[PDB]
Amino acid sequence: TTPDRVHEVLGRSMLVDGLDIVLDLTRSGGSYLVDAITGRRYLDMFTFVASSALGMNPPALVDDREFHAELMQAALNKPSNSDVYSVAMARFVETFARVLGDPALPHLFFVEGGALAVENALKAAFDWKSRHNQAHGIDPALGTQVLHLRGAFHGRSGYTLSLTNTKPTITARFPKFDWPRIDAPYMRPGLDEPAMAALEAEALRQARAAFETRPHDIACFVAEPIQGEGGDRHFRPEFFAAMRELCDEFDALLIFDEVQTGCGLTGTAWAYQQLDVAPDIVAFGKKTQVCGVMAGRRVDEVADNVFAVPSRLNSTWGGNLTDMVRARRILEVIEAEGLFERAVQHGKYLRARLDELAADFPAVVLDPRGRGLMCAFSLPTTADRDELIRQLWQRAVIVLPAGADTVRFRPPLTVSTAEIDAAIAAVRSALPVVT
Amino acid sequence: TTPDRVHEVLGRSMLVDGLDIVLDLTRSGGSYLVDAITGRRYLDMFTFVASSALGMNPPALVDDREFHAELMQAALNKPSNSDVYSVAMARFVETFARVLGDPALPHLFFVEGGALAVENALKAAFDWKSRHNQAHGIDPALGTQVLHLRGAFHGRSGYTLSLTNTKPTITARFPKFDWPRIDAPYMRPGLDEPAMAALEAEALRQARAAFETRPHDIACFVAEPIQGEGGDRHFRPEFFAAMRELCDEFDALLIFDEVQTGCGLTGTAWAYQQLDVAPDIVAFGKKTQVCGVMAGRRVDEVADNVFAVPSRLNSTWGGNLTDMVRARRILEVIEAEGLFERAVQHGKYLRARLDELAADFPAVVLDPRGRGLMCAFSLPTTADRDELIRQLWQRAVIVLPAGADTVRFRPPLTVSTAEIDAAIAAVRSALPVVT
Ligand SMILES: *Cc1c(COP(=O)(O)O)cnc(C)c1O
Ligand SMILES: *Cc1c(COP(=O)(O)O)cnc(C)c1O
Ligand SMILES: O=C(O)CCC(=O)C(=O)O
Ligand SMILES: O=C(O)CCC(=O)C(=O)O
Repeated sequence: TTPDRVHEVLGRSMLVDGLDIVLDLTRSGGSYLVDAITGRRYLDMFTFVASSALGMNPPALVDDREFHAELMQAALNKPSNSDVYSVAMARFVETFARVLGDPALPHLFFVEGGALAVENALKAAFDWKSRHNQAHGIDPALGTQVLHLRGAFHGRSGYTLSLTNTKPTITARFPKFDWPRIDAPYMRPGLDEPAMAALEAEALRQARAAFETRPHDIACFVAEPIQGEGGDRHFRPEFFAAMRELCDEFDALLIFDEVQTGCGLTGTAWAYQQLDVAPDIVAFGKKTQVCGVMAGRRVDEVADNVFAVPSRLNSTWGGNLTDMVRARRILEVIEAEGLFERAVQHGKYLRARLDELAADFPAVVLDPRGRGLMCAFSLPTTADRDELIRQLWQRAVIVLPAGADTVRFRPPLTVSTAEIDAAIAAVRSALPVVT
Repeated sequence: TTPDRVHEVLGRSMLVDGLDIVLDLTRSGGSYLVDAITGRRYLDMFTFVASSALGMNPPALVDDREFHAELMQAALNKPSNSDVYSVAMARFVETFARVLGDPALPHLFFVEGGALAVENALKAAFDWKSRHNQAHGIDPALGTQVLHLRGAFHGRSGYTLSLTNTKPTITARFPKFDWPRIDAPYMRPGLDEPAMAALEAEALRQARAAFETRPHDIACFVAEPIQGEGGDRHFRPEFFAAMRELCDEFDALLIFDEVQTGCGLTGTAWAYQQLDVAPDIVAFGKKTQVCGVMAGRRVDEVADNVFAVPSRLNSTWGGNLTDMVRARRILEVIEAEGLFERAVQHGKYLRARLDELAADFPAVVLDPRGRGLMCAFSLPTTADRDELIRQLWQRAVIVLPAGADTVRFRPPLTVSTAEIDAAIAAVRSALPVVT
């Protein structure tokens, strides 16, 4: 089976709705994808839905003969790391703790899949709330609901389908728990301090009302620090600092879903580090390759929590050993080359260019915004947005849509300023055509 | 970090409750695990919780220089196969269809994780039932419940936690849907044809009552063809053939969870092929490395089902490309070496030895049973079971417990009769010590 026959072969068994290219695994590299059919190079601001930190075939991985051997050893088999430990696994865990760890959150748990990472964070919270309730003379049957935001995306699994609320296509006709959902008070253009404060106060009012009308039954509040799939919606730190206090007042855990924001994209290991709010639990995935949770803060107040008691959390493999070995090497590159700081600097550059676009096309390029390399802007209508994406595709630049009218940039941490310039030049070329 | 320090390093971040050994990834091979600390060899009847078809480092994979290159190419990166297709992916899909495919079930969907495979089978059914209901003038809000068995294990995720019911530790304090659950009429020793028929009739009665008291609201019946984690409980084909008819009478899909039974263990590609019952959907995982669903039969009667409509099912990666490339090569070995048939023959051998043990130790070795290499026996009490497992561990044989009193054998498809003899010799040695 040959590149030109890939779509045909797959189409016999599956819905074939992805990109028109066929990925060349060997010739792709850095910020460029290679189409195996034409040899055409594509500028990648998409990074496999933001899951690639360094882009394709990074030199530090490709030229490292010792790493090749370690990776091969892992890749040939697939141990259940739940039950059977290895040196490869222990090296990953210690480097994860060194590069991404938070001293307040020492409990680590790994699994395959971002939705399942979020689910295990939820399970930790449900168990914590039931046991905390029990220890304080409250019915242990209480502690089963999850406070969350409108416009949230947390995955497509049994619990996260009750949380995710963006496109109806994701959730329609699937059974759900009736869990309390509040307005998301995100920053929008032309709202000053007082206007924002009033927006947040209303969300906060709705949050308090949920806690007071479902006493002892809300186990946690879950949020994305920046809502990705719902449209790159950013929140003031003040909002989360208030939610942190409300969570403590009502003995509920605060969980951040960093599956999209995490591993350096915003300029720090985690987006929450820049908001100055301490979570009790963090779910991670995508760029980390292996998915999972970090937990601590109030979790440790319940001595028999899911991190302390055998067999409360589990999966067959406990994460993919091949992903752990790759992730270990990627984390070492990040640490050695100062890639968080490179993300801060190139992030400021990308954002400056989007501000320039906004000035040049004030009616069309709306609400330029970003933290580190996680940047976006919006168009007047969804028709304009969809057309801009098509026009960029014709010009060999891959970007992702979000929400009704957003275009998002998800470059690798290793993106150069020339690559950012090429992307911006493509947008400038395409814009007169869309208008 | 050195083998002797692995447990120490991990224990700083996680609950360290697995095996005492440290896996040597290089020196392990075939039916033997090597402890990197001592160099001691362990006879493996555990196969990473039945997820390894060929055992460690199979020669056909290890000596194949071309495969090394293909595997390396896949392992270096982690594409989102949801969006971006490759030759590596298409080769896996076409070989999966050739070796494991069923002409009635042409729709394939892949994901990381066995619980998520089962969940997507459930989502397919919920959508199917709602749309089928709608097409026939029934409220589309109906079609949200799942008929299932007592003693079932389907995973630890949001939907499967409402289905799984073995150890309370798995499910306690996690919110659940109230879905109908019926008695499991499994074969037990000293029940003849008429006695079994009466047991099944009672389960069937309970099934019918569920359908009649929740009209149009049961989307599917899910079962393991042989219950694994609940205790290697086997069912007559007559039971499932009756359930197949009842499912059709009430317009509900029949789903088999073959995550544990699948990929040759019972002597055929799938256990259902030996029961002569046609499912509408099959969930797979473990030995297949990549997890997922095969669907067809009645699913196709609803033209806008989840396999025909974009974005109803999804995950970020759509399965691990490294797992697809490994699985492709493993499937080729199975096909080339006739490993399904080898499983039938060595399965008969293993079962014959368990019958012999039963004869020699009639009060102690209870209910020897099996299909292909999926074999087991039970002990009088759980204390006896736990002790036998410990005694086997001291003798360097790894087996797994199940339920209250079962010991299960999960050898690789490539196990030899001498290896089976060694395992049985260890059990014979340990038994006088347990009594
Ligand atoms: C992608 C995503 C998930 C789901 O991850 P998958 O690997 O596709 O299951 C969860 N939360 C957020 C914020 C996401 O970006
Ligand atoms: C293992 C198992 C699952 C769950 O698989 P994971 O990869 O651990 O999520 C589902 N069903 C059955 C029958 C199982 O054996
Ligand atoms: O739709 C999905 O399942 C993945 C979506 C996602 O993570 C994103 O596009 O930001
Ligand atoms: O407990 C788990 O999560 C995995 C169990 C399983 O699949 C088994 O032991 O048969």
